[PDB]
Amino acid sequence: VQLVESGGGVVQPGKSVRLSCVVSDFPFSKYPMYWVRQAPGKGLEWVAAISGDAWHVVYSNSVQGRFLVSRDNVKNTLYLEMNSLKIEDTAVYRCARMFQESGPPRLDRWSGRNYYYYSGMDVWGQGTTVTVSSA
Amino acid sequence: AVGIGAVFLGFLGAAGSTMGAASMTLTVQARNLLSGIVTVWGIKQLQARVLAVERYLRDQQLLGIWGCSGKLICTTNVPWNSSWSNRNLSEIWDNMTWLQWDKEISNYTQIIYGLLEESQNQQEKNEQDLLALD
Amino acid sequence: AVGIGAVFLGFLGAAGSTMGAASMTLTVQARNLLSGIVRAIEAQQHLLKLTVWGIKQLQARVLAVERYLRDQQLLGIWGCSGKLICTTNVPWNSSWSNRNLSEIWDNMTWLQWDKEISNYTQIIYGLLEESQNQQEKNEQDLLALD
Amino acid sequence: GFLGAAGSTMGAASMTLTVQARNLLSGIVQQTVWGIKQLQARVLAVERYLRDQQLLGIWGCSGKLICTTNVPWNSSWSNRNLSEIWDNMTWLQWDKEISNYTQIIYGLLEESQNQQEKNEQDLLALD
Amino acid sequence: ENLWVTVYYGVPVWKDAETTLFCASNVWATHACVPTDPNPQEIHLENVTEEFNMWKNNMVEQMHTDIISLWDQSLKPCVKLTPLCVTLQCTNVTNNITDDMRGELKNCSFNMTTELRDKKQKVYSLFYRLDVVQINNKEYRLINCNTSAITQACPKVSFEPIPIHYCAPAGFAILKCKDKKFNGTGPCPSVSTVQCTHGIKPVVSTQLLLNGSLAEEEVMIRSENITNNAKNILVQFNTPVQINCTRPNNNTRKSIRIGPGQAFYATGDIIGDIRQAHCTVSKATWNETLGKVVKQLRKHFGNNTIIRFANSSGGDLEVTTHSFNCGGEFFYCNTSGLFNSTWIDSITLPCRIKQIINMWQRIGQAMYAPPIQGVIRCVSNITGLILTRDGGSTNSTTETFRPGGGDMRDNWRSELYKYKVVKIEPLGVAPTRAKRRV
Amino acid sequence: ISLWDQSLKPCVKLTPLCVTLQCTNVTNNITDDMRGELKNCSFNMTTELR
Amino acid sequence: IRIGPGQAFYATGDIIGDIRQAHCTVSKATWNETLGKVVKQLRKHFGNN
Amino acid sequence: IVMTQTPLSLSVTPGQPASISCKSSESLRQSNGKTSLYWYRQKPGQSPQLLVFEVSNRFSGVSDRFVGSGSGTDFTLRISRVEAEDVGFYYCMQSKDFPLTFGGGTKVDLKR
Ligand SMILES: *[C@@H]1O[C@H](CO[C@@H]2O[C@@H](C)[C@@H](O)[C@@H](O)[C@@H]2O)[C@@H](O[C@@H]2O[C@H](CO)[C@@H](O[C@@H]3O[C@H](CO[C@H]4O[C@H](CO)[C@@H](O)[C@H](O)[C@@H]4O[C@@H]4O[C@H](CO)[C@@H](O)[C@H](O)[C@H]4NC(C)=O)[C@@H](O)[C@H](O[C@H]4O[C@H](CO)[C@@H](O[C@@H]5O[C@H](CO)[C@@H](O)[C@H](O)[C@H]5NC(C)=O)[C@H](O)[C@@H]4O[C@@H]4O[C@H](CO)[C@@H](O[C@@H]5O[C@H](CO)[C@H](O)[C@H](O)[C@H]5O)[C@H](O)[C@H]4NC(C)=O)[C@@H]3O)[C@H](O)[C@H]2NC(C)=O)[C@H](O)[C@H]1NC(C)=O
Ligand SMILES: *[C@@H]1O[C@H](CO[C@@H]2O[C@@H](C)[C@@H](O)[C@@H](O)[C@@H]2O)[C@@H](O[C@@H]2O[C@H](CO)[C@@H](O[C@@H]3O[C@H](CO[C@H]4O[C@H](CO[C@@H]5O[C@H](CO)[C@@H](O[C@@H]6O[C@H](CO)[C@H](O)[C@H](O)[C@H]6O)[C@H](O)[C@H]5NC(C)=O)[C@@H](O)[C@H](O)[C@@H]4O[C@@H]4O[C@H](CO)[C@@H](O[C@@H]5O[C@H](CO)[C@H](O)[C@H](O)[C@H]5O)[C@H](O)[C@H]4NC(C)=O)[C@@H](O)[C@H](O[C@H]4O[C@H](CO)[C@@H](O)[C@H](O)[C@@H]4O)[C@@H]3O)[C@H](O)[C@H]2NC(C)=O)[C@H](O)[C@H]1NC(C)=O
Ligand SMILES: *[C@@H]1O[C@H](CO)[C@@H](O[C@@H]2O[C@H](CO)[C@@H](O[C@@H]3O[C@H](CO[C@H]4O[C@H](CO)[C@@H](O)[C@H](O[C@H]5O[C@H](CO)[C@@H](O)[C@H](O)[C@@H]5O)[C@@H]4O)[C@@H](O)[C@H](O[C@H]4O[C@H](CO)[C@@H](O)[C@H](O)[C@@H]4O[C@H]4O[C@H](CO)[C@@H](O)[C@H](O)[C@@H]4O)[C@@H]3O)[C@H](O)[C@H]2NC(C)=O)[C@H](O)[C@H]1NC(C)=O
Ligand SMILES: *[C@@H]1O[C@H](CO)[C@@H](O[C@@H]2O[C@H](CO)[C@@H](O[C@@H]3O[C@H](CO)[C@@H](O)[C@H](O)[C@@H]3O)[C@H](O)[C@H]2NC(C)=O)[C@H](O)[C@H]1NC(C)=O
Ligand SMILES: *[C@@H]1O[C@H](CO)[C@@H](O[C@@H]2O[C@H](CO)[C@@H](O)[C@H](O)[C@H]2NC(C)=O)[C@H](O)[C@H]1NC(C)=O
Ligand SMILES: *[C@@H]1O[C@H](CO)[C@@H](O[C@@H]2O[C@H](CO)[C@@H](O)[C@H](O)[C@H]2NC(C)=O)[C@H](O)[C@H]1NC(C)=O
Ligand SMILES: *[C@@H]1O[C@H](CO)[C@@H](O[C@@H]2O[C@H](CO)[C@@H](O)[C@H](O)[C@H]2NC(C)=O)[C@H](O)[C@H]1NC(C)=O
Ligand SMILES: *[C@@H]1O[C@H](CO)[C@@H](O[C@@H]2O[C@H](CO)[C@@H](O)[C@H](O)[C@H]2NC(C)=O)[C@H](O)[C@H]1NC(C)=O
Ligand SMILES: *[C@@H]1O[C@H](CO)[C@@H](O[C@@H]2O[C@H](CO)[C@@H](O)[C@H](O)[C@H]2NC(C)=O)[C@H](O)[C@H]1NC(C)=O
Ligand SMILES: *[C@@H]1O[C@H](CO)[C@@H](O)[C@H](O)[C@H]1NC(C)=O
Ligand SMILES: *[C@@H]1O[C@H](CO)[C@@H](O)[C@H](O)[C@H]1NC(C)=O
Ligand SMILES: *[C@@H]1O[C@H](CO)[C@@H](O)[C@H](O)[C@H]1NC(C)=O
Ligand SMILES: *[C@@H]1O[C@H](CO)[C@@H](O)[C@H](O)[C@H]1NC(C)=O
Ligand SMILES: *[C@@H]1O[C@H](CO)[C@@H](O)[C@H](O)[C@H]1NC(C)=O
Ligand SMILES: *[C@@H]1O[C@H](CO)[C@@H](O)[C@H](O)[C@H]1NC(C)=O
Ligand SMILES: *[C@@H]1O[C@H](CO)[C@@H](O)[C@H](O)[C@H]1NC(C)=O
Ligand SMILES: *[C@@H]1O[C@H](CO)[C@@H](O)[C@H](O)[C@H]1NC(C)=O
Ligand SMILES: *[C@@H]1O[C@H](CO)[C@@H](O)[C@H](O)[C@H]1NC(C)=O
Repeated sequence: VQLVESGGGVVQPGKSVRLSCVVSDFPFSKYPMYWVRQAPGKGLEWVAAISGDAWHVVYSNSVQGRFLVSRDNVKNTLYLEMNSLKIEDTAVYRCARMFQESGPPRLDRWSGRNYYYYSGMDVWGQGTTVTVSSA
Repeated sequence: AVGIGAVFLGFLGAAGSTMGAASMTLTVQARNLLSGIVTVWGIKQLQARVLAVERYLRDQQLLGIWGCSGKLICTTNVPWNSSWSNRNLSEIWDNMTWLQWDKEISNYTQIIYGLLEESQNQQEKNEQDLLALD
Repeated sequence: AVGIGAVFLGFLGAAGSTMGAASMTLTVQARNLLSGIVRAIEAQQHLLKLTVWGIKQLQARVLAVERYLRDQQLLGIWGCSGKLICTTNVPWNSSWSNRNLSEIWDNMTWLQWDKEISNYTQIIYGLLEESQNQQEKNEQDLLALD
Repeated sequence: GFLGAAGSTMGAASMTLTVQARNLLSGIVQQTVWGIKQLQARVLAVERYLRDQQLLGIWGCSGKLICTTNVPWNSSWSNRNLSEIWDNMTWLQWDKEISNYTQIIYGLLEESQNQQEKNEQDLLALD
Repeated sequence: ENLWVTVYYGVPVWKDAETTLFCASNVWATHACVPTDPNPQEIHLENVTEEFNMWKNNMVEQMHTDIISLWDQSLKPCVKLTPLCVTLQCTNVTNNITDDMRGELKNCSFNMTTELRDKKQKVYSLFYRLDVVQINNKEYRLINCNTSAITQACPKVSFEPIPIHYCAPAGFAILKCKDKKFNGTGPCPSVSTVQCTHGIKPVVSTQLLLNGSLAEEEVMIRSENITNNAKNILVQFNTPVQINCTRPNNNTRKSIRIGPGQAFYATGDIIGDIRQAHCTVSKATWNETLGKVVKQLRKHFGNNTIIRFANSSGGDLEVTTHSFNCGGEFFYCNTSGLFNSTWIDSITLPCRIKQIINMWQRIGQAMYAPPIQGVIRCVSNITGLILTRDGGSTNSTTETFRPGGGDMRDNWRSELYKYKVVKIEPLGVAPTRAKRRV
Repeated sequence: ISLWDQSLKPCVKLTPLCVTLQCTNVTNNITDDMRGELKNCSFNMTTELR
Repeated sequence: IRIGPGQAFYATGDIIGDIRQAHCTVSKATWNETLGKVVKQLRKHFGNN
Repeated sequence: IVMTQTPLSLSVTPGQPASISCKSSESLRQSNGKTSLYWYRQKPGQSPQLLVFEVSNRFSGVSDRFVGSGSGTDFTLRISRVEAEDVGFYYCMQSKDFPLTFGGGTKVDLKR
C-alpha cells in the first residue's frame, strides 16, 4: 500500500510549518492514524492521534498547547502543524497507520457519552526528519 | 484506548434545576428503570430483579387505573383545592426544585389519588354508556 | 389515644348490592389484586436466603405477577386495553335468557348472575375474539385506504 | 404462521404480517432441581415481554403495530436507494446493515417523543 | 426527498445465543414435572441456509451437569457405611461350581457392631474377588479403603431410562436441520423449527449405543478432522441389532443390622449349580452390517488400502469391556470376539460382574449396590459405535481401528447434533416516504 | 461470614486429635531467644484401617 | 499422613539449619513526621498545651 | 503507565531456541476480553515491521517461528531456528491507555 512521509527541513527556533502525508489503497474514511517519534540514536515515542471520523484528538504530555492536526477525507491527505519549536525537538517524524479497522461509535443509554476504541499499528512508511537547528 | 463524546443529558442531572425547566428530561429515568444486567449471589440477583419487576408493575397499574395510561403527562377535570398550598403560580415553576415541593406536600397524597380515581370512574364511563345510546 | 373519623367506599363494600349501583366501586375493588398489605417486610425480604421458605415466598410473588399478566394480556388481546369498560359489536344471543333488564339491573346481584350464566363462558370469549378480529382488522385494512 | 415469512423479501412479506401478529399474540395462552430452572425460565419470559412493552409504551407507537413519527432519516447510517432495499434484501441482511446505529435511533425517537408533543400539548391546552 | 422512519412490530429475526432450558415428561425422571403436550408443532420454511456447528453447543454440557447433579441428588438420604473397612479373613468356595467360574466367590467372615455400643457380632457373606483387594491365612480389604468411602444404595427407586423432552422458555426457539445426508457440520439448507424436542433416554454405555436412535439412509460417520487422530470417530448404524443378556443363578440376600435405623444387605446362600452370566448376538446381520461399514469407510479413506480390526489398547477396566445397566446392575462383558476380522449362528459373549461401583472420574465418591434376589433377563437393541484411528502407517496399509471414548458427552452429541438455540427479536425499524400527520 | 462458612464445609473434621501427648524439647542449633516455642511430641492414632 | 478412609493429615517435618525468630521492620523518621502531623491535627480539638 | 524490557540485549548463535520477555507494570485485561500487547521489529536504516498482535497470534504472511505468549503479570516471546535475517531491534508496545509506551531496545546479532 502507498504511504509516504514527506516534509524534511531545518529551522531555527520560533517557526511554523505545514506537513503532508499521502495515502492510498484503503477506504480512508474508516481508519485512524497516529504520529510516532524517534529521537536520533534512540527508541520511539508517541505524539498524537486523530480519530477516524476526524472529530476526536489526543496529544502527548509535552505539546498540549503547541500542535494542531487535521484530516482531509476528500483529498485523502493528512495535515500536521508544529509551532513554537525547540532545537531539542529534533527527531524522526513518521506517519503510520493502526492495524485494526475501527467501526462506528457506541452510544450508551446511560448519560450518552459516545465512546471510541483504538489499538496499535501494523504499517510504517519510510519517514522524514526536520532538524530544528540554530545555524 | 477510549475517548468521551458526551451528547445527551445525565441520569438525574436535572435534579438541581427548576421544575418547569427540568420537566424536559423525563425520558432518561424511564429509559433506565429495568436494566443493569445489560449460589448466594444469583439468589440475591433474582431477588433484586423480582423487586424491580414488582415496583414497575405497581406504578404502571396506578397509571392504568387512571385515564392517563400509556402516554406521558396529561390533564384531568378535578379542580384544585387551595387547602394544600396557596402559591401564586410563579414561586413554584420558577423558584422551587422538586425535593422542596415533595417535602411540602407529603401528607396529602392518598386523598388526591382517591379523588382522581373518583372522577375517572364517575361521569366518564357510565356517562359514556349514556352517550352510547339515544 | 387514637380516634377514628370519616369514611369512604372500602374494600368489598358492595358485594351484597344492586349491580347497577355496585358497578362504581370497581376501582377500590380492583386495586388490591397485587396488594392487600398496602409494615417492615424488607428485613425478612433480605435475610431469608438460605432456606426453602423465602423460595416459596418467591414462588407466590411470581405466581401473582403472572396471574395479573394473564388477565391484563387477555384483555389486551381484545381492543379494550387501558379502559375500565367497553362496548363491542357482538349481538347478544337471546337463547341465553329472555329476562327484562329491569330485573337484572334492579333486583339481582353479582353472585346470582355468576351462578346463572356460568356455562356460556367460552362461547362468549370466542365471539368477542372473533369480532375483535373480523372486520376489526380486515375491514380496518379496507378502512386503511387513504 | 409461526415465523412463516422467513425466506421472503421485506417488500414481499409486507402485507400478510397481520396474521403473523395475531399468531404472535399468544404464548401464555393455551396452557426440586428442575423447578428452579422453571422459575428462572418464567423470570426470563416476564422480563423480555416487559422490555418490549416498555419500549413500545415510551414512544407514541404503543397502539397499532405500524406507525409514523417525526424524524428525518439521516443518510449517515445507510445509503441504499429505496427500491434497492424493498426488493433486493431480506430482514437479516438489513439487520446486519443497521446493527451499530440502533441506540442513536432510539434516543432520537425518545427526544422526538418528549419534545413538541407534550409540553407543546400543554401550551395547546391553555385557551 | 423527505424520508421518515416507521417502527415495525413482529418481524422474524434470528439471534445466535444460548440460555437455560426447561423440564418435561424413578431416579432419573421426577415424580413431579410438567406434563407434555400431545400435539406436534413444526413449520417447514424455505430459502434459509445456516451451518450448524457440532461439538460446540453446550446443551450437552447442560445435560452433563444436570445428570451428575441428579445422580448426587439420589444418594443424599442414603446411609453411610464407614465401619466396613474392618479387616477380612476369607476362604474359598468349591461347591456346585462350573470350572470356568473358579476362585471368584469369596466366603469372608468378620466382626461388625450391633446397635449396642457394647455388642458386636460375627458376620459372614459371599463376595466377588474383583472388588476385593489384598492387604498382605491371607486377609483382604476392599478397594475403597485407601480412597473415598462408600454408601448403601436406597433400594426403593428404580433405574429405568425414560424419554426426556427438552423445551425452551417463551420468546425462544429451537432450530433443526433436515438433511438426511448431513455431515458433522456444514450449511444445512432445509430448516424446521420446533418448540420442544423428542424423547431422549440417558443410557450409560462404555462401548456401544444401546437403545439409541437410528439413521435413515445408511451408515454415516462423524468426526471433525479425519486426518488427525486426536478426535474420536462417531459411527451410527441403520437397523437395530438384537442382544440378550441374563443372569442364570438363584440369587438370595440376607439382612444384617448395623445400628439405630441401619440395616446392611449382605449376601445370602445360593442354591444350585453356578454358571457364568453372559450374552449372545447373531452373526449374519453382524457380518452384513460390518460389510456395510467397510463399504462406507473407503470414501474418505484409501479405497484400496487394508482395513483391520483388533482388541482395544488395554489398561483400565472402565474402557476395556462394554458396560451397561441391565437388571438394575452393571455388567462387564469383553467383546474381543467381534473384532477378529480383517478386510481389503450366534456368538457367545461371556461377562463379569462387580458389586462395588466407582462412577465418573471424580474419585471422591464410591457407590455400593445390594444383590437382587432371583433370576434376571435383559434384551436390548444396538444402534451405533464409537471408534478411534491409530497412527504411524506406511502410506495406507494395515489400518487398525479400535473403540474408545470414555466420556458421556459424545453419547449426547450423537443425539443433539440437529439442534441449536436461537433468540427471537420481534422488533425492527425501517425508513419510508410516508409522513406523520399531526 | 456467609462466604467464610461456605468455604469450610467440605473439608475434614479433626476429631481423633484430642489425645495425650508425650513430648520433648527442641535443641539442634537454636537461637536462645526462641527457647520454649517449639516442642517435639508424639502420640497414637488410627490409620484408614479400623 | 493418612488417618482414615478418605482422610489424611498434614504434619510438620524438620527444619534445615538455624531456628530463628520472625519479625517486622519499618522506617523511623517517617514515623516521627507522621506522629508530628497527627498531633498537629490533634491540637485542633483538645487543649493545645 | 510504564513498561520495561527484560533483559537488555543478547548475542545469539544458530541452532537454538529463543525467548525475549517484556515486563509489565499493570494488568491490561481488556473489557473486550484480551490484553493489548503487540510486538514489531525494525532493521537498521529501515522501517519497523509488525511481529505479533493478540498476545499470542502470528501476523499474516509471517514464518512459523514467530508466536506470542504471556498474560497480564508479565510476557515473553518464542522463536526457534535462529537465522541471520532475525537481527535488529525488537520492541514491546503498550496499546491500552494514553499515553502509549514502548520497549527500550534489544540488540540482536551473531557471535565472534
Ligand atoms: C459494526 O461494528 C462492528 C464492530 O463493532 C462491534 O459491534 C458493536 C455492536 C459494538 O459493540 C462495538 O464495540 C463492537 O466492537 C464492525 O466490525 C468490524 O468489521 C471490520 C470489517 O470491515 C473488521 O475489520 C477487519 O479486521 C481484520 C482483523 O481483525 C479480524 O481478524 C482477527 C484475527 O482473525 C480477529 O481477532 C478480529 O476479530 C477480526 O475478525 C473478525 O471480527 C469480526 C468482528 O466481530 C467478526 O464479525 C468476524 O467474524 C471476524 N472474522 C474472523 C475471520 O475472525 C483486518 O485484518 C481486516 O483488514 C484487512 O482486510 C481488509 C478487507 O479485505 C483489507 O482491505 C483490503 O486491502 C487490499 C489490499 O490490496 C485491497 O486489495 C482490498 O480492496 C481491500 N478491501 C477493502 C474492503 O478495503 C485490509 O487492508 C486488510 O487487508 C490485509 O492487509 C494487510 C496489510 O498488512 C495484509 O498483510 C500483508 O500480507 C502480505 C501477504 O499476506 C505480507 O505478508 C505483508 O507483510 C502483510 O503486511 C493482508 O494480506 C491483507 N488481507 C488480505 C486478505 O489480503 C478488516 O479490516 C473489524 O475488525 C470489525 N471490528 C472489530 C472491533 O473487530 C462492523 O463493520 C460495523 N458495521 C456493520 C455494518 O456491521
Ligand atoms: C447525520 O449524522 C451525522 C453524523 O453524526 C456523527 O455520527 C453519529 C454516528 C454519532 O456518533 C454522532 O455523535 C456524530 O456527530 C451528523 O454529523 C454531525 O453534525 C453535527 C452538526 O450537524 C456536527 O456538530 C458540529 O461539531 C463541530 C465540532 O467542531 C470541533 O472542532 C472545531 C474546530 O474545527 C477545527 O478548526 C481548525 C481550524 O481551521 C481545523 O484545522 C484545520 O483543518 C483544515 C482542514 O481540516 C486543514 O487541515 C488545516 O491544516 C488545519 O489547520 C480543524 O480541522 C477543525 N476540526 C474540525 C473537526 O472541524 C471546534 O471549534 C469545536 O469546539 C469542536 O472541537 C472539538 O470538540 C471535541 C469535543 O469537545 C474535542 O474533543 C475533546 O477531546 C479531548 C481528548 O480526549 C477530551 O476528551 C475533551 O473532553 C473533548 O472535549 C475535540 O478535541 C475538538 N477538536 C477541535 C479540532 O477543536 C462544531 O464545531 C460545530 O459547531 C459549529 O457550528 C455552530 C453553529 O451554531 C457554531 O455555533 C459553533 O461555534 C461551531 O462553529 C457542530 O456542533 C458533528 O460534528 C457531525 N458529526 C461528525 C462526525 O462530524 C449530521 O448532522 C446528521 N444529519 C443531520 C441532518 O443532523
Ligand atoms: C433398552 O431398552 C429395553 C426396552 O425397555 C430395556 O429392556 C427392559 O429391561 C428392563 C430391565 O432392565 C425390564 O424391566 C424389568 O422386567 C422384569 C421382568 O419380570 C418378569 O417377571 C415378573 C414376575 O417376576 C412379571 O411380573 C413381569 O411382568 C412385567 O410385564 C407385565 C406385562 O408387560 C407387566 O404387567 C408388569 O408390570 C411387568 O412390567 C415380567 O414378566 C420385571 O420383573 C422388572 O420389574 C421389577 O422391578 C420394578 C422396578 O420398579 C418393580 O416395579 C417390579 O414390581 C419388579 O420388582 C419386583 O421384583 C424385585 C426383585 O426382583 C423387588 O425388589 C420388587 O420389590 C418387586 O417385587 C422390570 O419391569 C423390561 O421388561 C425390559 N423391557 C421390555 C419391553 O421387556 C433394556 O434394559 C434397555 N437396555 C439397557 C442396557 O438398559
Ligand atoms: C476379555 O479379556 C481378555 C482379553 O481379550 C480375554 O482373555 C483372552 O482369552 C483367550 C481365550 O483363552 C486367551 O487365548 C489363549 O489363552 C491361553 C491362556 O490365557 C494362552 O496360553 C494361549 O496362548 C492363548 O493366548 C488370551 O490369552 C486371553 N488374553 C488375555 C489378555 O487374558 C478374556 O477371555 C475376555 N473375557 C472373557 C470373559 O472372555
Ligand atoms: C472378632 O473379635 C474377637 C474378640 O472379641 C476375636 O477373637 C479373638 O481375637 C484375638 C485377637 O484378635 C485372637 O488372638 C483370638 O484367637 C480370637 N479368638 C477367636 C475365638 O476368634 C476375633 O478374632 C475377631 N474376628 C474377626 C474376624 O475380626
Ligand atoms: C490403594 O491400594 C494399594 C495400596 O495398598 C495400591 O495398589 C498399588 O497399585 C499399584 C498399581 O496398581 C501396584 O503397582 C502396587 O503394587 C499396589 N500396591 C499394593 C500394596 O498392592 C493403590 O494404588 C492404592 N490407591 C492409591 C490411590 O494410592
Ligand atoms: C487436522 O490435523 C492435521 C494433522 O493430523 C493438521 O495437519 C497439519 O497441517 C499443516 C499444514 O497443512 C502442517 O504443517 C502440519 O505438519 C500438519 N500436522 C501434522 C501433525 O503433520 C491439520 O491442520 C488439521 N486441520 C484441518 C485439516 O483443518
Ligand atoms: C486383546 O485380547 C487378546 C486376547 O483376547 C490379548 O492377547 C493375549 O495377550 C496376553 C498378554 O501378553 C498374552 O499372554 C496372550 O498369549 C495373548 N493371547 C492371544 C490369543 O493373543 C491381548 O493382549 C489383548 N490386548 C491388550 C492390549 O491387552
Ligand atoms: C500408645 O500405645 C501404647 C501401646 O499399648 C500404650 O503405651 C503402653 O502403656 C502401657 C501402660 O502403661 C504399658 O504397659 C506399655 O508398655 C505401653 N506401650 C508402649 C509401646 O508405650 C499407650 O496406649 C500409648 N502410649 C503413648 C506413649 O502414647
Ligand atoms: C399573588 O397574589 C397576591 C394577591 O392576589 C399578591 O399580593 C402577590 O404579590 C402575588 N404573588 C405573585 C408571586 O404573583
Ligand atoms: C342490601 O344492601 C343494600 C345496599 O348494599 C341495602 O340498601 C339493603 O338494605 C341491604 N339489605 C338488607 C336486608 O339490609
Ligand atoms: C318484559 O316487559 C314486557 C312489558 O311489560 C312484558 O310484556 C314481558 O313479559 C316482560 N318480560 C319479562 C321476562 O319480564
Ligand atoms: C325484585 O323486585 C321487584 C320490585 O320490588 C319485584 O317486582 C320482583 O318480583 C322482585 N324479584 C323477585 C324474584 O321477587
Ligand atoms: C436509485 O436506485 C437505482 C437502482 O434501483 C440506482 O441506480 C440509483 O443510483 C439510485 N438513486 C439514488 C438517488 O439513490
Ligand atoms: C464433511 O465432514 C468431513 C469430516 O470432517 C470433512 O470433509 C468436512 O468437515 C465436511 N465437508 C465439507 C464440504 O464441509
Ligand atoms: C433373545 O430373547 C428373545 C426374547 O426373550 C427370544 O425370543 C430369543 O429367542 C432370544 N435369543 C437367544 C439367542 O437367546
Ligand atoms: C476409489 O475411490 C473413489 C472415490 O475417491 C471411488 O469413486 C471409486 O469407486 C474407488 N475405486 C474402487 C475400485 O472402489
Ligand atoms: C493552640 O495554640 C495555637 C498556636 O500556638 C493556636 O493557633 C490554637 O488556636 C490554640 N488552640 C487552643 C485550643 O488553645
